[PDB]
Amino acid sequence: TSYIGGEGHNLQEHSVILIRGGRVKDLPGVRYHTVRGALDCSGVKDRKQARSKYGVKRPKA
Amino acid sequence: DRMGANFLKVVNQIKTRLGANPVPLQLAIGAEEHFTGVVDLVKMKAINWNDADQGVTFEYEDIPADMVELANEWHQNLIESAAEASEELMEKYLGGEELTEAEIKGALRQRVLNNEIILVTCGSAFKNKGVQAMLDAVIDYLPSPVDVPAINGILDDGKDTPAERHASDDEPFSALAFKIATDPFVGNLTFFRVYSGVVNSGDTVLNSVKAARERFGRIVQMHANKREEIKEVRAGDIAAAIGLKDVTTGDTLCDPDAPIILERMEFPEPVISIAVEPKTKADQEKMGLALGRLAKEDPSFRVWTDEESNQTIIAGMGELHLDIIVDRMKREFNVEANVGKPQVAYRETIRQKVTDVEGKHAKQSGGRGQYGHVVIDMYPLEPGSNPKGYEFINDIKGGVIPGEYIPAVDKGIQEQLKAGPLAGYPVVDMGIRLHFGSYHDVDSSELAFKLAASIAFKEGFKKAKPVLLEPIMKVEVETPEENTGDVIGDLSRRRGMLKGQESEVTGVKIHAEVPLSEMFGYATQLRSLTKGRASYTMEFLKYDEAPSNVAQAVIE
Amino acid sequence: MKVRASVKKLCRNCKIVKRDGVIRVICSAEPKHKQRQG
Amino acid sequence: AKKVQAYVKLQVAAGMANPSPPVGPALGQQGVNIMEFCKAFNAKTDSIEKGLPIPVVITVYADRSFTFVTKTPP
RNA sequence: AGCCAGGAUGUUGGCUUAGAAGCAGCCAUCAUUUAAAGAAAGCGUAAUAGCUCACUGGUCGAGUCGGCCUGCGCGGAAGA
Repeated sequence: TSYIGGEGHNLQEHSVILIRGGRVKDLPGVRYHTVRGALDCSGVKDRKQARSKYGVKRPKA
Repeated sequence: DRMGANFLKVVNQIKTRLGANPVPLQLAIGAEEHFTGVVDLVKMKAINWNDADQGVTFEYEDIPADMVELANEWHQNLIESAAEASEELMEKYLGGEELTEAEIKGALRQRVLNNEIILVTCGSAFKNKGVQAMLDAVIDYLPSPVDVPAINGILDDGKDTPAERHASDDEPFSALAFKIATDPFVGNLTFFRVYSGVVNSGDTVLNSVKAARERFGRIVQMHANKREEIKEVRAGDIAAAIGLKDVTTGDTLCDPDAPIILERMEFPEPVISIAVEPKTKADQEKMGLALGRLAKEDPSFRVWTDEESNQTIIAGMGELHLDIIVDRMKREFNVEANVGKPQVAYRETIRQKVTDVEGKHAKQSGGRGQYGHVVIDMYPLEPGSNPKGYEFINDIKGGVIPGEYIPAVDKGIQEQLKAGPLAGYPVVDMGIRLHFGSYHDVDSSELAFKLAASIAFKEGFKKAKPVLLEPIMKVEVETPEENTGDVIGDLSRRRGMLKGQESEVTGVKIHAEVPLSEMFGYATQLRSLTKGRASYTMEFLKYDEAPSNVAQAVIE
Repeated sequence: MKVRASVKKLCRNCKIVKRDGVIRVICSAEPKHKQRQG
Repeated sequence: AKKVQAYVKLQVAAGMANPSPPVGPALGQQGVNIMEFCKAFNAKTDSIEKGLPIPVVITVYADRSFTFVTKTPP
């Protein structure tokens, strides 16, 4: 099982995604996160700072 | 060589239909059985050939009497065309001057390079005749890389510095990738046409078309399917590059600070639309992959991830186009696909107007409990483009619904708003109102109010005996002039609603509104009804009244 | 061709012929009007 | 007079120009252009009045020379 | 009855303004040019165009046509 961190998503039942660990400490059973912007996933829209993770590109600014 | 073959018939059709101003620089010698060669209308001589086939050796002959009268006729009309866009050679014709054969050979060549008239020649490839004469014309009348003006283009910057793609062997390196096809035994064989410049096998080139920077692996040339490696990439030629990634179909490669002379060409329409289902979803991953590398090399082929039904949609150009594509999968790509059909976009809507439906939720049993009791007025809203698909208005005046609960109650309605209990589909055009309610102290939480209104939603929904709504997708077509009615009736039968039709340049444009569900593979039908001389586009227009019969049918 | 057991005139072009005792309707225009004995 | 070349009963309202969508094949089913029809319409129909529903005679020749003669609103 | 003829104007007459224009129907079911012609019986049209007919001119040269009442027949009518 995996957790789609960040804000919302666009994934449904097909999307091929890359997985890394990291327990949510909150939802038992979950043991893994889903890398945003990885192989099928969209990097979050408008993530100004700490944008390295969430695969949010350097702003055009 | 076949029964009913008339040369002259074509030289008329090419005008009556295409208007190419034919110049039959060729003319045969005989009918089905009697075809025995052609008459060369540049030297006024005729050619006879060897035994029936094999085109062993040419027999250099003259004009036989049976056609001499005719050949001279068309000739004077042929040389009448020897000068029609040029005053110098015009007086040659005006004075009837015996213009030099080899000269007038090039006079028309100018016109063909001017792209006005075309060589019209006759021969039987199956009988080996007429072909050789044609091949000679391929030289004596066809252009070369230097015979065409160096194409104008852009550079990379704003003004784009309109350039010319000189085929000179000193012009900076430039070439476009027109074909993309991965070979099984070798690799991703990419084809490209050398436009300008040269290089040995292997150079780092700036693909300014997409702003890329690549290399060159082996520079092999495809005879037909046999790998022929080359080193010098000579200007003006064609060959197949290998070992590249970023080079999508239709991309120009230029390394020496010589940006692209780019042009775009591929813009057809994936008219045919189907869905496909792989067996054993593990086969779905590879299908996602196979289609990925597949659907990228071929341009006009598209794939969608349906935002409504999450169906893998194939988008293709023609009936056969999809047929071969999937044929490729199972065969050479190892992919078993079951061809399905598109899903729908049905929407739930309430027909009538409710009046007082109330939703109560009380479960005490002791301890902590929940309580809720509201009333609503769900009304068929105008199916307007107001983003508020449902329109809701607070209507508690006495202060009997504490502020906290509003977001809660509306969520209860809005959560059930996209389930449309009648058929599981989403809901639209709803004039919902909140006119009265009643809250219990502490035992009432936000939770109970989400429920109560949802259930309240249901009875009024059930008291509204809801109706469906298919999506209506606008349609515009094009059929010359003779299929007018035949196309319309076809559309009429499809449960469409005609909405206007016009006459133009050479076609009849018709505007209609027909349910999308009936467009399953319409395109092929139209081409059949119009000798393939017709096509259309179709895009969303609105959701409209569902058909009663299908309403009870569409139900799973 | 219909074998309706009761023949009738459908249009102008329809006409009755008593070939063989069999009643026949022949249509000079519409071959669908062509039925046999009734 | 002119036999079957192009004769059609039309022009309900002579108060609009460029009758592309509404008319189109109304006379276009046979041989007439739209852009020039209204340009021809301007030629004589704006002198009587614009707005009234006037009826006109559609006359067309195979020599690709279309013209008309106006009447009074029925 | 056949053979040569014709079979018109406002007029696309509204509306449900998509458009039913003699030909989907509702409405009316006009008045004129009138040897005659209905603002229409039928074939043909998304809606037109198109092809004929009623009625009427001549020819031609004599009987012709539609119901009612009954007689006797035909079809309906396929088994080991």
